[PDB]
Amino acid sequence: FDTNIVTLTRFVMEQGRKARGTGEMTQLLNSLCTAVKAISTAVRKAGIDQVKKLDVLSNDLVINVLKSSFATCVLVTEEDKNAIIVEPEKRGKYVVCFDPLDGSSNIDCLVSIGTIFGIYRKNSTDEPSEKDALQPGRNLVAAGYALYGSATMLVLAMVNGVNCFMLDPAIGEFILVDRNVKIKKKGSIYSINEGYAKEFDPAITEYIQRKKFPPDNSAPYGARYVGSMVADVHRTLVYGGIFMYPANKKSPKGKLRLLYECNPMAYVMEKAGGLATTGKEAVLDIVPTDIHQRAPIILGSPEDVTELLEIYQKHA
Amino acid sequence: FDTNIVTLTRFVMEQGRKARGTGEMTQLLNSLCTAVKAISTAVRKAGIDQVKKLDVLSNDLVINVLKSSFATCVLVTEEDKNAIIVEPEKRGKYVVCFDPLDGSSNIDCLVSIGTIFGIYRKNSTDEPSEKDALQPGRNLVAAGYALYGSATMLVLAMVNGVNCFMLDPAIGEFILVDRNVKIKKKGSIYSINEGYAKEFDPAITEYIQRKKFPPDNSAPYGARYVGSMVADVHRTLVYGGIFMYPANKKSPKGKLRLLYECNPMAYVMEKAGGLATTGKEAVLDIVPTDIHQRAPIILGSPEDVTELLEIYQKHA
Amino acid sequence: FDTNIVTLTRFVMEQGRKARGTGEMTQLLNSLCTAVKAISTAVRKAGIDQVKKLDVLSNDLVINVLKSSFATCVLVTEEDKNAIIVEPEKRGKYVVCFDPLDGSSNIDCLVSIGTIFGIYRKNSTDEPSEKDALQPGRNLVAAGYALYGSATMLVLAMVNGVNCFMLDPAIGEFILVDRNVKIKKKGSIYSINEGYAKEFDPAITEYIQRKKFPPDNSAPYGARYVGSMVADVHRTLVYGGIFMYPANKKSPKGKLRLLYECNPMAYVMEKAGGLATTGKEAVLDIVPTDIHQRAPIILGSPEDVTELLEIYQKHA
Amino acid sequence: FDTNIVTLTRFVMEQGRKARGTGEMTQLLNSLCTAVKAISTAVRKAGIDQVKKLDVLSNDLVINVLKSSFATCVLVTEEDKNAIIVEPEKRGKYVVCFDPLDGSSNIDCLVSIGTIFGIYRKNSTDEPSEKDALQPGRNLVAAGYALYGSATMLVLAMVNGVNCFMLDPAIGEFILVDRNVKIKKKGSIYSINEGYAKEFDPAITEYIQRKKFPPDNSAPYGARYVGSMVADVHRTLVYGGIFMYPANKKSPKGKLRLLYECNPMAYVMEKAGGLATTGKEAVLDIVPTDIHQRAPIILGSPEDVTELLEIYQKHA
Repeated sequence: FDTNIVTLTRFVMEQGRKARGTGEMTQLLNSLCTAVKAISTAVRKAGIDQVKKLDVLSNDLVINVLKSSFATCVLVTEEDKNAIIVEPEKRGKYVVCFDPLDGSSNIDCLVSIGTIFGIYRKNSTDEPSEKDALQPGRNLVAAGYALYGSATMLVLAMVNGVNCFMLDPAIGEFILVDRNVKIKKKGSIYSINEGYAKEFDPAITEYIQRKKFPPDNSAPYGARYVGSMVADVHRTLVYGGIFMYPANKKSPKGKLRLLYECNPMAYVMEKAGGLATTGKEAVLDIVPTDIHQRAPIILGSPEDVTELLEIYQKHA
Repeated sequence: FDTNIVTLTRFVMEQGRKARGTGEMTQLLNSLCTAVKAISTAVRKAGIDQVKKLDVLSNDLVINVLKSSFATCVLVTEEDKNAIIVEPEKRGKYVVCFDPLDGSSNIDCLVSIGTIFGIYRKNSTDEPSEKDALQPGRNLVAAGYALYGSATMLVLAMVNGVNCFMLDPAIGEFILVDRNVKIKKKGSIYSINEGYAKEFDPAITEYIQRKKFPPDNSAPYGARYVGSMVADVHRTLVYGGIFMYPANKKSPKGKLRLLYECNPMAYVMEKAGGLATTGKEAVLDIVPTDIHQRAPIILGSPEDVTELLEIYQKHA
Repeated sequence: FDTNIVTLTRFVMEQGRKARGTGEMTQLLNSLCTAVKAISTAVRKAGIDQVKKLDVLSNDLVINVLKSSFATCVLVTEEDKNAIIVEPEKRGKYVVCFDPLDGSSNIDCLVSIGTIFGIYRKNSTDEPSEKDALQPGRNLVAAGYALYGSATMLVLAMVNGVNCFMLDPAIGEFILVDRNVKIKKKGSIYSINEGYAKEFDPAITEYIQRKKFPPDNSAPYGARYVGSMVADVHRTLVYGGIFMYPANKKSPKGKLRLLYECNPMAYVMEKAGGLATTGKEAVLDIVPTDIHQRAPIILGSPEDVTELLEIYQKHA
Repeated sequence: FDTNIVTLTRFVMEQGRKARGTGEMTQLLNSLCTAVKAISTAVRKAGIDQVKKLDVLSNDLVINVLKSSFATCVLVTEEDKNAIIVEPEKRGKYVVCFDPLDGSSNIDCLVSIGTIFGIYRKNSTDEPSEKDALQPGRNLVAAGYALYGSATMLVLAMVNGVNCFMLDPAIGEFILVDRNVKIKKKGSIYSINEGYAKEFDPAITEYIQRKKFPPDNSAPYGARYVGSMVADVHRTLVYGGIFMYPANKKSPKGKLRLLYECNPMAYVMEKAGGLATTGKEAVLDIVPTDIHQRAPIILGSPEDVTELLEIYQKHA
C-alpha cells in the first residue's frame, strides 16, 4: 500500500518544469511508454501466411501513438526507409527514430528483445518538416530504450543523466529504480560473435586475444554475448565491459543502422561514462549521409573502449 | 495484438490541443489516473490498531500525485477540512475536490467503492491561492469519478460531453469504451434507503408510493439501492432512473458533502441529460458557504427528476 | 512472499485426506477454479449467439472444465435443456448443478456478478447415471459461489464449515483469507426488491414495516438491494441482515431456481449458522421433482428469519 | 476464451490415468507450478539474509510448496546442507532435486533465469528413506525447468516426450503451447564461455576452430553465450546448436551440479533426440556418489555433439 509513486511520467516533468519550454518532451515520452507497455504484454503471451508480423504490427503501434502526443514533426522507423512526416494539425517540435522491436523473431529462445528510440527536436524552421531533420548525431535530446526481459526496464538517458525505470505490472507504470547510472569503468566482460567474425576480424583480433590470453598475470575477461543488441548494451551499462559489433569486410560494417540503433545506444552510454566509437571516429559526431546508414560501434567502459583505439590506431 | 489504443490520456488531448490554453488539464487527469490505478489494485487484494487505514492512506496518495502534475493551486479532500494549498514551485491553474474513496470500509461485501473528483480552475488572480476558490457550483470544468467494481470505469464529464473509460489491466490504461453517454430519460428504477428514511420521508413519500403503487395501469418502478454513492449514480447514468438521497430532519440533509461528492456527480449527470436537484434548488447553482457543506440531491432521468419537483412544490 | 502459501487446493487436499477419499473433490474444485479465474478476467474487461454470448461462453467453459476432471458425471446448467451425462471415459462420482454467470446481463452498471454451484455424490449403482441423481435435498457435499466484484471471492461450504478464499492475481491462486465464518444472530439490513414485491408482499409487508418504523421501541433497519443474488447474499454473509425474494406472480415463486440458485446458497447460509426457508418449508429439505424447479427463498441471520417466520404463522 | 483450456494439470492428469497411477505426479507438479508462478512474479518486479535473499526465499517457497503435497519424501537443494526428509505425515513416493533460481544473482542485467528440477521415485522399502534414494542415474521419471524470461516457459520431460507450456498471466495457468519437440540433427550456434575456457579448452579448441573457420568448405558457426544455464540450454532446445561447460580447474569440472543442473537438462535434451556427455561418460549414466557432485557437461544437437566426440577420441 505504498504512497510516493515516482513515475517516469512526472519525474521527467520535475526536471522539465524546472526549465519551461513546452511539455511536449513528456507528452512524447509518456505516449512512448504506453506502446512499450503494449508490446511487453503481447510479447509476454508470445505466441499464443505466418512470416514475421508481431513486430511490424508494433511499428504500427509506435507510430500513431507517437503521432498522438501532439509533439512530433517526423518519424524514422527501421521498418520505413523514408521518414514519415507527421501531419499539420498534429505536428510538434520533435523528430524521433526507432527500431520498434530489435529481435522480433529470435524470441523463440525467450531471449531479450527491445524498442530502441532516439529523439531529436526539429527546430530548423519553415523547411517545412521533411526527412532532412535526420541530420546530426551528438544532438539528440533524449534517447534510451526498453528491454522486455525477466522484466521491462525502460532506461532513459537525456541531456543530463542516465535513469533506469522498471515496469510495475501491478499499476501500469514505469518506476524510478536507479537514479543516475554510471559505468564500471573497467573490470570486465567483453562481447562479440566470435564465430562469425573471428576469421573476419582486423586490428581487433589481437584485441580479443590479449582480452583472452592475459598479456600477464591478470585473470582473463569473460565471454558473454546474447546476440541481441539491447540485452547486450544493458549488461554492459550495468556490470560493465565492452561490447563491439564491427563486421569487417563491407564496412558501414554491421547491421546496426546508426540512426535509431547505435545512435540512442551511443548517447545513453555517453551520458554514463561511455565511449561509443566506430573505432576510427566517435559515433555521436558523424552526420547521417542517409537515414538508413548502417555503421559500426564499439561501446563500453572507458578504459576498455580506450584500450581498443590504442589497438586500432597503432595498427591501421 | 490491437493497434489503435485510444487512451483517455491522448483523447482529452485531442479536444484540448483543438483549444490551446495549457496542457495542465491533461497532466492533472493523467496523474489522477495513476492514483486511481493504484487504488483499484490495493482494493483488488483487499485485505491481504486496525480501524480504517486503506482510504486515508490513499487520500495520501491522491494528494501528492495531484500535487505533481504541475497543475494544482489548491486541493479540498473529504478527509481534510481546510483546503491544502499546493506549493509555489508546484502550483498551476487548478483547484480540485475529491472524496478519495467513497466506501472505504463497507468493502467487506465486495461492493462497489469509488474516487469522486471535481476540478475547478483558480483564475481569480493574486489572492494568492487560498481556500476561497472553492466557491461556485455550475463552473467545474472537469468532473467525474471511478468505480472499482467487476471492473474500474473512470467516467469523465467535461465541458462538452460524458465519456466512459475502462481500465484495461493488461496495459495500464483507461480506454474509451463509450463515447458520448446520454440518460434513459425515463423508464425506471428508483433508489433510496427505504428503511432509514421511510418514516422520516416528506413530500417525497407520496413520490415513492406512486412509484410503487402505480397511479394506474402502469407496471411499477423497481427498487435497487446498493448503498454506495458511486455504484448507485452509475446504474442511474447507464440503465436510467432516479437516485435520491435527501435525509429529512437535519437539513443540509444527507452525508453527501456537496462540493466533492454531489457536485461532480451533479455535473456528470448534468452533461448527459441529468437533472440534479436539491428538491428546491438546482445543485450546481448554489454557492458553497463553506467547503464541507453537506447538502442533498435528487438526480436522474429528466422526466423522473422533474416528476419529483412537481411533487415537492405543489406540496411544500 | 511468505512461503506457507495455503491455496484452495491445499485446503481441499488436506480435507480429502482426513476423509480418506479418492481425490475427485480436489480435482473438481481445481477444474472449477480454472473457470472461475478466466471468467473473472472475461468480465474485468467486458466493454473492450450475439444477443447473448458471455453467459454461454461461461457455461461452455464450465462444462468443459468440469468434464476434463474425470470426477463428475451429470452436469445441470441454467442454460442447457436437460442434464449433461458425462462420457464413460471422463466420469467420476460427483454431480454438479451450477449457474455460470448470475446476473450476467446486468454487468455494465458494473456491479458484482458470479457463478453458483452445488455438488452431489451419485449413490445408486447404474441407471447408467441420469438426472434422477438430482433428487437429493440437503445432501450436498459442497456448495459455494464465486463473486466477481472488486476482488474475486470464492466462498466454499462443505461438511465442516464455510471458508473464504480470495483470488490473488499476482499468482492466479484463490488463497485462504477467512475461516469457518459464522453469520451473526440478528443484526440488520433487510434486503428485498422494495418496488413490486411491495405491491405483492403478504406477511412480508407486516415484517417490512415492523422493521421500518419499529414497534419494540427504537432504532430502525437499513434497506439494501443490489439486484443480484450472489451480491445480495454475500453482503448478507458478512454483515448480518435478511434477504428475501418471494415475489408471488411466478408462483413457484422465485426466478431462483432450486437446484442451482437457492439450495447452494441455503447450504452456505446454514453452514454458517443462519437459516433459509420458504417461509413454510425449509429450502434444503424440499425434494426436487423438476431439475428446473423454481422455489421461493428467504434467508440470512437466524433471529431475523425467525422473526419473519413468527409472523408467517398468524397470517398468510 | 476458448474453453478447451488444456492446462499443465490436464496434461499431467490425462497421463497419470493412462499409467494407472496414484495422482502424486499431478499434485507434485501442481505444487511446483504454484512456486514457479510466484517466483516468476518475484522476479518481474525485483528492483522495486541481506547479502543474498531472493535465492533463499525461492528455495523456502519451493520446499514448502513441495512438502504440502503429500507426494514427496526427500528434497535435495542447491542451498541446503543435506537432503530434507519429509515428515511421515506429509510423505509420498517421489524424490525431487531442484535448483530454485539458477542464475539468481545475475538478474539486473535482466536476463532469463530459472528453477530446474528432476524427479525420482523411491523404490526400496524403508531406510526409512534417506539421501541414498539419490543414487539413481537416468531413472528420472520427470525433469524440466521453468524459464523466467520475457514469458515464463515450463518445458517438462517425462517418459513419452518433451512438451512446452507457457504461463498465461491472464489466468495464472501454464498452458500447453508446444508438443513433443525434437531438437534438429545438427544446425548451429556453438554456445561456450569463449574467454577462460579458451585458456583451458583441449579437444574443445580444435572443435572451436573447426567450427569457426570451417575445413569442409563453407559457411561458419555463430557464437552465443548468455551466461545462464537455463537460458543457454533453452535456446539450444529451440534453435539447434551445441552447449558446453567443461572448464577444467574446478576439476570435477563444472559448477554444474550433477543431480540438479546437469541430469535434468541431459534428460530433456535426450528426450528431445539430442545427446549429452561428459565427452567421455554419458551424463545420465554416471552414478552419483555425492548429492553435491559437480559434473562436466556438453549437450545439444546430435551431429554437433558427435562431432565433438569424434574429436575427443584422437586427442585428450
